[PDB]
Amino acid sequence: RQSWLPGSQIPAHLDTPAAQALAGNFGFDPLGLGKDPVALRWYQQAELIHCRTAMAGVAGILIPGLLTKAGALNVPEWYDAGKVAIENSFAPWGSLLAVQLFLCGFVEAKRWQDIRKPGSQGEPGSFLGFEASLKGTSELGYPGGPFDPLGLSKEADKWADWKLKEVKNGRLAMLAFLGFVAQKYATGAGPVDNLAAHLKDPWHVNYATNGVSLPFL
Amino acid sequence: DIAGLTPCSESKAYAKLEKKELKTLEKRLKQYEADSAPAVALKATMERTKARFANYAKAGLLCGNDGLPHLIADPGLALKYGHAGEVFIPTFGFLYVAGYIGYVGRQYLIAVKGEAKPTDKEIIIDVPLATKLAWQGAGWPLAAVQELQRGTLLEKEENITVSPR
Amino acid sequence: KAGNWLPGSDAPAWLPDDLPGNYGFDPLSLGKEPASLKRFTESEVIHGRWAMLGVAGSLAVELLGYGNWYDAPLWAVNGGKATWFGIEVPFDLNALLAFEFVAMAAAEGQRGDAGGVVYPGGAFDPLGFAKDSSKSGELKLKEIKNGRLAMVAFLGFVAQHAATGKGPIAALGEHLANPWGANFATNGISVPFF
Amino acid sequence: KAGNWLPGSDAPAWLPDDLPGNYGFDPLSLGKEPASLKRFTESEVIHGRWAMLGVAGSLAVELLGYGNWYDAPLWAVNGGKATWFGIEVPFDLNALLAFEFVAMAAAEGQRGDAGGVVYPGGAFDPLGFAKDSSKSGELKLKEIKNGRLAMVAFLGFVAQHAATGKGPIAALGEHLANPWGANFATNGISVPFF
Amino acid sequence: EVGPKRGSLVKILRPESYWFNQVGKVVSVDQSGVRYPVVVRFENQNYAGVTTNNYALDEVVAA
Amino acid sequence: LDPQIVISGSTAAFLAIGRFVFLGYQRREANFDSNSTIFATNDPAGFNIIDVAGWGALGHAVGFAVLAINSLQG
Amino acid sequence: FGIGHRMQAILEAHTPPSGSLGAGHKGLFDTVNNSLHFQLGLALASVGTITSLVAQHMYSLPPYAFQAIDFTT
Ligand code: CLA
Ligand code: CLA
Ligand code: CLA
Ligand code: CLA
Ligand SMILES: CC1=C[C@H](O)CC(C)(C)[C@H]1/C=C/C(C)=C/C=C/C(C)=C/C=C/C=C(C)/C=C/C=C(C)/C=C/C1=C(C)C[C@H](O)CC1(C)C
Ligand SMILES: CC1=C[C@H](O)CC(C)(C)[C@H]1/C=C/C(C)=C/C=C/C(C)=C/C=C/C=C(C)/C=C/C=C(C)/C=C/C1=C(C)C[C@H](O)CC1(C)C
Ligand SMILES: CC1=C[C@H](O)CC(C)(C)[C@H]1/C=C/C(C)=C/C=C/C(C)=C/C=C/C=C(C)/C=C/C=C(C)/C=C/C1=C(C)C[C@H](O)CC1(C)C
Ligand SMILES: CC1=C(/C=C/C(C)=C/C=C/C(C)=C\C=C\C=C(C)\C=C\C=C(C)\C=C\C2=C(C)C[C@H](O)CC2(C)C)C(C)(C)CCC1
Ligand SMILES: CC1=C(/C=C/C(C)=C/C=C/C(C)=C/C=C/C=C(C)/C=C/C=C(C)/C=C/C2=C(C)CCCC2(C)C)C(C)(C)CCC1
Ligand SMILES: CCCCCCCCCCCCO[C@@H]1O[C@H](CO)[C@@H](O[C@H]2O[C@H](CO)[C@@H](O)[C@H](O)[C@H]2O)[C@H](O)[C@H]1O
Repeated sequence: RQSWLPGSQIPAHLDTPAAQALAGNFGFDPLGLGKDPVALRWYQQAELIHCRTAMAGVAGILIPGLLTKAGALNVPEWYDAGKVAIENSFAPWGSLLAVQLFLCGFVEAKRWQDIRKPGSQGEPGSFLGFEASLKGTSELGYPGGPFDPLGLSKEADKWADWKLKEVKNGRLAMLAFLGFVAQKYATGAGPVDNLAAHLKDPWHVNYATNGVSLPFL
Repeated sequence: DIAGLTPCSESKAYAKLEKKELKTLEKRLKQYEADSAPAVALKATMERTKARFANYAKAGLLCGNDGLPHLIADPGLALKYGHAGEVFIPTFGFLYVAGYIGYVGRQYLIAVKGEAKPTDKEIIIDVPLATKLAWQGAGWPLAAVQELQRGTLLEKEENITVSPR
Repeated sequence: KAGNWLPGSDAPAWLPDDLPGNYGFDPLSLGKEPASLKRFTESEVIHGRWAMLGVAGSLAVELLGYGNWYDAPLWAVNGGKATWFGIEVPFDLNALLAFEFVAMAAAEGQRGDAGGVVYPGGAFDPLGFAKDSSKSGELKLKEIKNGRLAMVAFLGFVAQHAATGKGPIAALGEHLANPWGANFATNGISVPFF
Repeated sequence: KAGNWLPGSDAPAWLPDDLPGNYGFDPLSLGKEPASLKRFTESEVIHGRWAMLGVAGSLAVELLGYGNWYDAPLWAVNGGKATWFGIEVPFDLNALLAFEFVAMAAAEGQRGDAGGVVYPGGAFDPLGFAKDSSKSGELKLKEIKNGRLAMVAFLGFVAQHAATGKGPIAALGEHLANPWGANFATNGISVPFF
Repeated sequence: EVGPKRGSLVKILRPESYWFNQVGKVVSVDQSGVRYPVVVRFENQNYAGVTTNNYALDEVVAA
Repeated sequence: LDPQIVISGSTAAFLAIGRFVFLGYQRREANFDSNSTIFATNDPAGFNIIDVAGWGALGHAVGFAVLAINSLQG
Repeated sequence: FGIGHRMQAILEAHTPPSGSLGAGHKGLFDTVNNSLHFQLGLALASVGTITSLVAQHMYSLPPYAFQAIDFTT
């Protein structure tokens, strides 16, 4: 049993067979927010969505940023790409955000109804015949059909491993984006610039010398 | 700007009040030496006054005809003219700390209510349980919303005593 | 039922299956009481018919070229005469209120005295398109759906006019000329932070 | 079955063997339910027929010297008159949308009222090329295969136009002149790094 | 054998009682024809400092 | 604006809608509203003197309001 | 004269259908007409509010000539 703190008392709500089936269960819940099974299920869905969104965003920030350091690309910084993209664009940010909110609200409402009732999106005669593929699998937050075209989820032997690689990576991405914000408010440069500046001199270029993270020193 | 007020960085009464405060402090300082404790204390007070006036003007506060800062409590005006730091953010900050305290106290009462002598725990505070609940109360809004959604936050009407009407 | 307003959600038990346009849409449970639901049905049908006529007229005036729906009563406020299809009407605002008040009072009084009749038939259906109640169920669904669509359309007419100042046809042409640059998110009225 | 899309793979059990163009290609399991498979089958045949008509029209209009498929409706964007085979047409864009809408609505309504019929026959086959059901299965396979090829061709038309700017006939001549120097890898948008 | 079991918890239904809608432990039930045979003991005292009271058979419900 | 024509028309219109349109609704509401004098009349619909006075009062108020608004010249 | 209303009918016919107000105003006509303290309380509440209204409107919109100049008044 892997634990987030060797020797600490793992909470009872995270030791049940239902909670142990979740990917990345390390018994980490000091505030006890997952004591309620319904709340735990809802938070599991929230964590999965956060993991996938953070992975996509951090990838979209790191890969183009790393390619910009070399001569492969010329993508601006993540904190300035919005203005540059909206300058030579066909629509203002408000109209684009409205269209985005409508398109995202439709799929988010369908996902919400599936969370409230699993497999309820497969109601016949409701989505032009595509409702048959809108039914998720036996595990909430892991649907098939149009999603997962390669069919890598059909093999159970690697399934338990695959989920472990999705949550963990996602958690790392969730921290990465957080760092991307903090560094932006502490150095004023991009993440690749901060990485290069730290690699040039780690004993003097870190958060202990930025003058913000340690105001008492 | 809002309500016919002017920014404190441009108000003449604001600068006049700053000059008046510095003038009375300097007048009091003129009677002491140059390297004594009252002189250093008065100089520190003067520097604090200058820093306070510069910080209030830098914050973008609105001053009235009296030269004193005025707060904006309307969320629309505060969010539209950059005044959310006056009454909005402190509102949510107080709500978080107040709900924190209330949730921790409620959890302690519910925890000690199932013991042999709850009144004894009410007069003699169980420090380990109180400390554990105080640390676990950081997620009070999420826990409170979950308790409200499950129906365990309130008590049924049949279990609460009432007067004979 | 006509369908499901929320795919996968259970339909309310107070909504009968034979009711036309029954999509199970009642989140606030307004039609829970059987007496209230009975009045709501005729109220919705009457509203749909009035909105259908109103939207058709508002679109017809602008399509033919006699201004929009908002500028139509502008003749009675500052020295003008009513013109129907380009023909001068010899009636002032004082005579219009009396005629309309008496006519609408008589018609609506008879309708109210009938006792909440939704589908009268007979004289109101000279062509006899709903003589048999078997096929009338499908035709009533079309009427209620077009009525709801027309109600939404009239609300949109009022909102778009109050936000921009142009007629429905003029707003449609402007949107066709610039879709991304001319919508509710770009008028500076609907969303204040955009 | 018509074949195997992936050699060595087993055909899905939900795809009938007598279905025309059944290569066992369904990795997403979209046609798992029988009700969805019927609608998707009719939709695929209709899409193939429309794509065949569209690709034939685009190829003929660019081969006859009357512009490409993208510049066809440009006359109603800057002022002009549509010309078919070099003959002027006096119908403006407003009259075209109404007539096309009415005709298409009537034809599609009549087609959909039959309950999703894919092979009506009779009036649609005056020559009787599929009178016998023995040879019907072979010709249906040719129809679905030509339709799939036409759908792929139309997608290629749109993609190559959005990538280069020239028409399908002009792109074919350029590729025939310089195959290594003109392809999807040299347009500048398909491959970003190169 | 009439009345609630000894040691069980009951809810007081007397409106003028201090422990109305409150849970109390059953101490003893009189076997005669007295008006209030059930004896109920409560954890919280009333305004007079009393923790026990007598109730009728229909004034207490097993809750 | 002729005051006599406006007043006469408004009074006649209100009396007509009170005798041929809202008489049944008023009678149903007056009976369900549950010393007195029975004002029996020979009118076949039961439209008595009290109803005449009430509808005439409403018509006079409407007519004078219309005349007043028209007199304001706006 | 037959025409008019009966306050008991208006009170009894004013109950919400969902039962949010319970029986509504059924029996309220008798408890008001037969109780002088209810009528006195309603009258005093309305008169007190009107007296406050008089004070506010009289200082803000002086109705009598040369009243605003008389500060003591
Ligand atoms: C506690 C009571 C309270 C009171 C008395 C007010 C009073 C006011 N609010 Mg407000 N507001 C409140 C709570 C309150 N608010 C809360 C809890 C929120 C958070 C949801 C908001 C968020 C809010 C916004 C975003 C805005 C206001 C605005 C306003 C002002 C005019 C609008 C109005 O009267 O309608 C009541 C307010 C609402 C129903 C909120 C929606 C705003 C409505 C739709 C009006 C906005 C249209 C436009 C901006 C009006 C101004 C036109 C022009 C002068 C620019 C007004 C003085 C508007 C303003 O003047 O901006 C500076 C403004 O846009 N409020
Ligand atoms: C567990 C602590 C606790 C909690 C959760 C509440 C909660 C509540 N009180 Mg209450 N109250 C408390 C303690 C508490 N009170 C104490 C100790 C007193 C005696 C001074 C009162 C006296 C009181 C009155 C007179 C009223 C309320 C009212 C209310 C309600 C309105 C919100 C409010 O803050 O009013 C204001 C509450 C206060 C001003 C007192 C708060 C005292 C502190 C901040 C609480 C800390 C308790 C404890 C020391 C901390 C736990 C320690 C533990 C971990 C060991 C609300 C549900 C109102 C009501 O009736 O509801 C509509 C009301 O009229 N309270
Ligand atoms: C019959 C429905 C209908 C239709 C076809 C239109 C069409 C149009 N509206 Mg409009 N509108 C509607 C309802 C409708 N509206 C309603 C109910 C309201 C009140 C909230 C408004 C308020 C409104 C404003 C303030 C403005 C427009 C404007 C416009 C034009 C630009 C698009 C836009 O930004 O609108 C946005 C419309 C909405 C955000 C609400 C639409 C209501 C629903 C979603 C549509 C009805 C169902 C629809 C037919 C199918 C929906 C399925 C889909 C969600 C998948 C456009 C031609 C703008 C204009 O004048 O052009 C420059 C403009 O400023 N509308
Ligand atoms: C929209 C057109 C369309 C439709 C409705 C169908 C429908 C069908 N096909 Mg078919 N197919 C098509 C196009 C289409 N096909 C094309 C263009 C090709 C050539 C590449 C093929 C080649 C093909 C083969 C080899 C086979 C089928 C088979 C089938 C049947 C199996 C059920 C199924 O797989 O789910 C139904 C399919 C759909 C509902 C289509 C979903 C549409 C998705 C979203 C398209 C995604 C592509 C993407 C958007 C591309 C655009 C790029 C973007 C950036 C713009 C089914 C009835 C199998 C069969 O048994 O034949 C009878 C089979 O053997 N198809
Ligand atoms: C568990 C627990 C429990 C216990 O009991 C207690 C405690 C301790 C409290 C805990 C913990 C918690 C935590 C840590 C949390 C965190 C989270 C996060 C961070 C998220 C993020 C998350 C994040 C996310 C999603 C993100 C995303 C991102 C994105 C999209 C991006 C985008 C973009 C791009 C691309 C580019 C451009 O240019 C810009 C932009 C537009 C910007
Ligand atoms: C169902 C439900 C239930 C749940 O539970 C809750 C909720 C959600 C609340 C809900 C919903 C609701 C809604 C949506 C509503 C809406 C309505 C409408 C819109 C109406 C209109 C309605 C509308 C209408 C009638 C309209 C009509 C119109 C008209 C007549 C017009 C007229 C006219 C014309 C011709 C033109 C000229 O020039 C002028 C005039 C003279 C002016
Ligand atoms: C099967 C499946 C299932 C599994 O499971 C999964 C997956 C993979 C998803 C799948 C696949 C899918 C796909 C491939 C799809 C595609 C489709 C298409 C391409 C269509 C088109 C389609 C196409 C089409 C119709 C087209 C059409 C066309 C047209 C009409 C044209 C017209 C025209 C012309 C003449 C020319 C002129 O100048 C102009 C116009 C007037 C414009
Ligand atoms: C979870 C919690 C507690 C429970 C608290 C409970 C049960 C609260 C219940 C509240 C209920 C039933 C209704 C509340 C209604 C609130 C209303 C109507 C207030 C609306 C706010 C308005 C109108 C505007 C506020 C403002 C905004 C947002 C920003 C600025 O403040 C300025 C201003 C005034 C405009 C327990 C158990 C004591 C434990 C501990 C914390
Ligand atoms: C028998 C008969 C008949 C009938 C006749 C007649 C002719 C009747 C009538 C009647 C009438 C002819 C009535 C009238 C009336 C009136 C009234 C009843 C009134 C009043 C009043 C008022 C109330 C007013 C008030 C005021 C003032 C004083 C001032 C200003 C303001 C106001 C206006 C408010 C007929 C032929 C049909 C048929 C046969 C039989
Ligand atoms: C924007 C301007 C245009 C909008 C104008 C709005 C005017 C509205 C006037 C309402 C007039 C009330 O009119 C009156 O309504 C009642 C109550 O429904 C009807 O009453 C009818 O229905 C009710 C119940 O639904 C029955 O109890 C009654 O026996 C029957 O007559 C009357 O027959 C009608 O005379």
